[PDB]
Amino acid sequence: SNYIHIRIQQRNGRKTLTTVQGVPEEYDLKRILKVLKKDFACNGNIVKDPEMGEIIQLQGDQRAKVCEFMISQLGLQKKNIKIHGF
Amino acid sequence: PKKRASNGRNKKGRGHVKPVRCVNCSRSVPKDKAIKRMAIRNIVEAAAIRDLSEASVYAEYALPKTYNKLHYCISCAIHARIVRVRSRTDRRIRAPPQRPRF
Amino acid sequence: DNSQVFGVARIFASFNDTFVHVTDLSGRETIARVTGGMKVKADRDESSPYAAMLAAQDVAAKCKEVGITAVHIKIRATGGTRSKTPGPGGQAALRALARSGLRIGRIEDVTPVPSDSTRKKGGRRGRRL
Amino acid sequence: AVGKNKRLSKGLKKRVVDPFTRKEWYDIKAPSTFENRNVGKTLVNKSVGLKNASDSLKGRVVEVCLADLQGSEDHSFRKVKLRVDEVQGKNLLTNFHGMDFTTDKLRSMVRKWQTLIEANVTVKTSDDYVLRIFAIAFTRKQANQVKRTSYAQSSHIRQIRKVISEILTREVQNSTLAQLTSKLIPEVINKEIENATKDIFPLQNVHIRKVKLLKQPKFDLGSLLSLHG
Amino acid sequence: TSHCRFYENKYPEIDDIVMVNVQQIAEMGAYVKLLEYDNIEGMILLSELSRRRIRSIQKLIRVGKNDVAVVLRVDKEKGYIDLSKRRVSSEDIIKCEEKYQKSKTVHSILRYCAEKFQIPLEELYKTIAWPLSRKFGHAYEAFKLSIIDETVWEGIEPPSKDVLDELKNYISKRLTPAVKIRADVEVSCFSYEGIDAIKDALKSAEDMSTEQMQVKVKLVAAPLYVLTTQALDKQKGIEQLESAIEKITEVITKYGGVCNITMPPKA
RNA sequence: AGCGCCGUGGCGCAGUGGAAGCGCGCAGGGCUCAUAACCCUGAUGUCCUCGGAUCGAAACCGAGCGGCGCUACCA
RNA sequence: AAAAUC
Ligand SMILES: [Mg+2]
Ligand SMILES: [Mg+2]
Ligand SMILES: [Mg+2]
Ligand SMILES: [Mg+2]
Ligand SMILES: [Zn+2]
Repeated sequence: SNYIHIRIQQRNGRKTLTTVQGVPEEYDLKRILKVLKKDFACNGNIVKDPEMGEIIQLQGDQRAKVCEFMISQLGLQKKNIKIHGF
Repeated sequence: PKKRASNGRNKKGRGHVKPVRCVNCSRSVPKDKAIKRMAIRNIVEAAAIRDLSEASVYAEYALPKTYNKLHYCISCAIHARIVRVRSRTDRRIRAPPQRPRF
Repeated sequence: DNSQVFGVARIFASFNDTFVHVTDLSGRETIARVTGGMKVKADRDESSPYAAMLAAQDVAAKCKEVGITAVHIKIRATGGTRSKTPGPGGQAALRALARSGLRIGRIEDVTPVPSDSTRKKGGRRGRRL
Repeated sequence: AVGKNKRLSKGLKKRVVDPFTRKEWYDIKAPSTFENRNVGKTLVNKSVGLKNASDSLKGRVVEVCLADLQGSEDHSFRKVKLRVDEVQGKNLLTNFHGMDFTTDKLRSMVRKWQTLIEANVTVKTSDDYVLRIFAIAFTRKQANQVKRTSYAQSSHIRQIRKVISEILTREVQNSTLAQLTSKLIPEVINKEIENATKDIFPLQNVHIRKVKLLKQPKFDLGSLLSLHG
Repeated sequence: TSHCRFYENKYPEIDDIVMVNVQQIAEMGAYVKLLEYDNIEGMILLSELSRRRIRSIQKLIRVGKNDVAVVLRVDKEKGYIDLSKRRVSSEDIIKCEEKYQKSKTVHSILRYCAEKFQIPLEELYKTIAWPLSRKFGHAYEAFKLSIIDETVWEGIEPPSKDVLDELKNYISKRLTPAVKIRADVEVSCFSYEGIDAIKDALKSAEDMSTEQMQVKVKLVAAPLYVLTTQALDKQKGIEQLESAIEKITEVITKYGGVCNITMPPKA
């Protein structure tokens, strides 16, 4: 249940977008986007996708860094969250 | 470098001038540097005077003109072709463009 | 005078709408209130000259069935602060009133002009299209 | 069309029926001071017991062109507002309400390189009509001027407007509504103003605008019938 | 033969909106047949064809498919109809397709009648369809009211009574709409005797069942008792279930328990 | 165990009553210097199985199947 | 208008 994983979508000119799918509601999302923006210097979106869920889209190609934020903010598991190569 | 001697604003001795709004982008610009045009036109175009004249109870009635002053911002007017870029030597020609209707 | 039934055209033409609306000499009671934007569906051509022409034809038919025979022209712009120029469609509306049987007299403009009275929409720097 | 949500705050069928069959016409007559006394014809809903049609009639205002009430075209620019107050049945009788210029002449007279003179006055008439009268003037280029402009110093403006105030007060405080209108129709007040102000500054396009009524006393039927026929 | 139109007149009126089958486009637009008026070819030119500019001249217009068009002009002299695709509102397209499917359904029914009876469809529409579209404004509403009231067939002469019998049989087979009304009730008993109370309450509930309206109060759990009823008119089932509520509450007021409702009678 | 929803051509929605729909994909092409965007072209089905009224059904029903949803573990 | 790469 409620598995967590991150994906990378490429673009023109090597530019990349990162998506974490599934976020616990224990901590709210705007309060988390605020500190995502500073620590990442990348634009972010709390987008709604049907049958998928709320997604915090972020710019760039960063996986260990969103994970490093996750380990400190709410995540205490580091086992359910999956990293995708792509 | 001084683009213009008159600074393209035309105050020279008032410190400050009341600003007026553009009619196209609603920019506040000083009234002196406001590139104004008086648009005197008829209420109907040249292609409609016939129909109105033949559909008029008054035989000799002359249709009245609409008057309004237009205050542009500078950018809208450079965009809307009413004001034209010039060569450097021709900038200083103050006289309005010579009447084509000679 | 052959007893023409007189009215006023009260053509109101914005850049987004055109109003052809005849009423009596007093102007209090309203014979026809068909709107230029009614005659079209795209909602971008509400002020298009065709829409005004068609609404004007509708008004002329309504007048000739009511009994109105002659009309005074009241062209209006948006007035106030928005604009001082006639709407693009109102001209074709007047044309259609013209070529539609009804007699016309006393064409004038009644654009409400302010004495530089209030702040205008847009801010300091204005529209930045 | 039909770009509508129909969010109405509901009947199965609404009987709009005929709105105009329950309506009747009424002919308008002007005060005798106007020559072509017949005015036009206005429509109104037919009488009902609870609400008198004449009640809705008394209080109406009608705009007319002065040339229509004169016949001459020397008064196409003027605009007379009359007031519907009394109705004789299939015919209604009106009292003077106000005067104006059509905007066309107004903006036509306002040219560049000449300073306009605007004057206002508030004054009671002979009987009780509290009026406000405006006066426009334009400084005239002499028939010899090489001076491109014809501007006037503020002192000239102030003396001119004092003279205007005196003339208008003298003209209004003496005469009544009928006399006042009979003076306005030939605009002899214009000639008097020009004659008085020709000593101070040469003046052009003097007119009397926007004869605006502030207050009217209690209505007198006999006077209204006197102004008519 | 299948040729007659659905509506009254032969040539379209002005400013009416219909739905057209596309057949061919050459250089000026699509001059295609009509499927709502009498079969006739009308022209839809390019600047009257796409709300979008004209980038996909093959996508939005499909040769052999039907899309909504609007009448702009009708030359009621020789053969010509002017139609446009852009001048249809976003909401209006829904009503246009509604009317088109309406027309197609009635046309298919009358076409079945004509194919079985070998009568030209023109006579079927003339003797029947147009009088019903005059009396009620439409022939489909008239079939629907024929289902509930035969009197719609009064005053009109059929081509033959067997045609009337076959068409009434076909509309009964097709245009038939027994609304399923369910309520559910919660027995919240804590008392001594509740099972015989449920037994006799449901026995009374099943007793009031009529030959036409049958009720079988079924069980899905201990508290949740479901009342399923069929209502031929949608108004009798609610009364049946209210009477049932009365019966169960009366039975349970005496034994000691309590019975509560979750969903009252709703279709 | 009982009652609600569904049955692709790879995926979804649509028509459900003239007999194979569209978009999303996928593949190729064109646009071009060149990528997206955009513009064309296709090739895949007893639209789950078995019966029935019906000229006719994938569509209307039903006698069964698979997967979802609620009641709720129903001695 | 929307214009992207380099
Ligand atoms: Mg520079
Ligand atoms: Mg100084
Ligand atoms: Mg710009
Ligand atoms: Mg803003
Ligand atoms: Zn501007």
